[PDB]
Amino acid sequence: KMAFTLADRVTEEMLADKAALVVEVVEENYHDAPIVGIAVVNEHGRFFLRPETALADPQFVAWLGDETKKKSMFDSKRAAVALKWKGIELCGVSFDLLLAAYLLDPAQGVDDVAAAAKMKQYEAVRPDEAVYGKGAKRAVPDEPVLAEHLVRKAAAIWELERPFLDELRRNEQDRLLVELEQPLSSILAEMEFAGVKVDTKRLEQMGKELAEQLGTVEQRIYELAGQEFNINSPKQLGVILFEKLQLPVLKKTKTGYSTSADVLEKLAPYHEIVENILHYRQLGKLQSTYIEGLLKVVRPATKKVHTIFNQALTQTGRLSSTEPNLQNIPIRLEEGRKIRQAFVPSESDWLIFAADYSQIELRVLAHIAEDDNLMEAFRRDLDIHTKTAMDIFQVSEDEVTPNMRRQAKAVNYGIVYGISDYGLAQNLNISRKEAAEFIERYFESFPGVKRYMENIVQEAKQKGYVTTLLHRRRYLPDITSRNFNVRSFAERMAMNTPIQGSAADIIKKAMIDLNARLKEERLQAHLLLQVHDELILEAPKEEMERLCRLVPEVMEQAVTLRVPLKVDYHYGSTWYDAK
DNA sequence: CCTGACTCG
DNA sequence: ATCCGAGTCAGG
Ligand SMILES: Nc1nc2c(ncn2[C@H]2CC[C@@H](COP(=O)(O)OP(=O)(O)OP(=O)(O)O)O2)c(=O)[nH]1
Ligand SMILES: [Mg+2]
Repeated sequence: KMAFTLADRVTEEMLADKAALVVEVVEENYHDAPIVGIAVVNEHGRFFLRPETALADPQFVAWLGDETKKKSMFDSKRAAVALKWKGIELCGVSFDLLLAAYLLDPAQGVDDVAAAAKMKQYEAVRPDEAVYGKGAKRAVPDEPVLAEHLVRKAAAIWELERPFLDELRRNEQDRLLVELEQPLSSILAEMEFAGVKVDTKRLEQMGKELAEQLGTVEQRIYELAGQEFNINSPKQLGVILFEKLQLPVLKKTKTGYSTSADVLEKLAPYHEIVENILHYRQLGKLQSTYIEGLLKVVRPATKKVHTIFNQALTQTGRLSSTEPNLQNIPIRLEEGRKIRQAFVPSESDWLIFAADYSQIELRVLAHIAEDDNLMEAFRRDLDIHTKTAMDIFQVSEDEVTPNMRRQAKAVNYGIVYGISDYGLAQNLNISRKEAAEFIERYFESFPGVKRYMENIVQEAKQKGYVTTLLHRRRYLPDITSRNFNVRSFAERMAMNTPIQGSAADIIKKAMIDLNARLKEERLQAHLLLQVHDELILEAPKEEMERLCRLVPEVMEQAVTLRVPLKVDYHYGSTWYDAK
């Protein structure tokens, strides 16, 4: 049905200046993964190329790297990074169908071309899973079957571009695609390929010392319990706590007794064993995930880890980070924080530089809600996380520890994003009446925030979606639901999404601005990671002074709000020391 | 394979 | 019933 040339060699007509390009990587983690086939669709026709042929062809490599030869693709970051591992530069990506679909509707969870095509009732292409299979059965099919699939995906991209661009334009999201998400994709590609260097000697020694400590804590828990059991089994643990030891049952889930951290903390007045168990479960996660799990994914020759930043996953416009997740490295407890000493610069005499937006969603909220009490607190450079702390612990602005401030930060965001008196009461282990009284006084200090949250909920019910500063959108069909729980969740998404998503928009723009700046000043410094409202770079020790001005500046100037954006920063010999 | 742990923003 | 957004892991 669909005619294409199964080419044995690259020809001139394949190198047109506009094309849909497919560079197929079957493995989910595309780092150093095989490219199994290439397809090109342009004005002159449809072509399948063998990677061995095409990627060793100097005209084709030239064309890939030519920014004036425009390519339309699906998930160009995947292709760009796979090509980098093949030592080939990909330039000229002008349209990314994945990112287009994601902006039109993040809820569709589009993750292959077929799923994007479905959005415009385009059905002349198969889902990847149907072609490659799943799990132990996953495999590249016979060449003619593979070639047709890749060509059909290219043909789909070729035909779907205008219809997607048109709809994006109708939604005012065209610039969000072309000026924000697509340039960010190339930047993330650079960051993933660069990777972050790991001190495996240090990590392995931490691991050995952690194993000894675990055994010690383990034995202590068995002594306290009067029995050996699997502490890492909530089921077995529940039997020990609520049957053998007869501690009060505070919560159940569908599977049985809850042994959540919140529940165990509340049981501390009944038996000291619950504090030891909380400690054990923390240490065990450090070992399984941040020592063993991390060492498993280190590339042994370079000692680097290469995360994948999923740019088309979260419902709010944030990135996520996978395999490994480098956006959830411990920091809150010193015991875990020490893992960060194993993340080091990739060159000698280089340093890690970390910058963090201050009270970021509180600033964005002030701007969007136009709450005058709040817009003012930032014009007076107040720290609302700390003030809240002083209040909930009756402790004053000098005595507030980082930990207390951390807790207050969850209270602040909790309240603005719709926590109930019950939730705040369970969170601070205080009485519900007191919690309710606190929420009351909070919205008295910031009446505009309260008005904004009431108004954005009604607007969501009327329109069926909410939007961010740069026109990112989330649909919320459930919000007019007759069901209280379903409706309630949707209402709180209406309160939170515009704010968290606007904050995502901002740091994304900041990353693009920051890179352009690094280049024009010919600095060696480059981004390693983004952590939602943090940017982490590495650079020669001599560029620290310049970065101390460049980075906070670019991040603060990414957008202009009705309040000051404020960025905190540090650098040091390891990520840990960048404090 | 999911659930409930722990981790982060 | 009860702030929001994420990922990985051991146990089952
Ligand atoms: N709904 C919600 N969002 C949170 C919570 N913690 C963090 N976030 C979101 C909101 C802020 C954003 C950044 O995290 P941070 O810890 O840096 O919070 P921050 O407000 O910027 O504080 P800081 O001034 O210390 O940098 O991520 C939380 O407990 N609930
Ligand atoms: Mg911050």
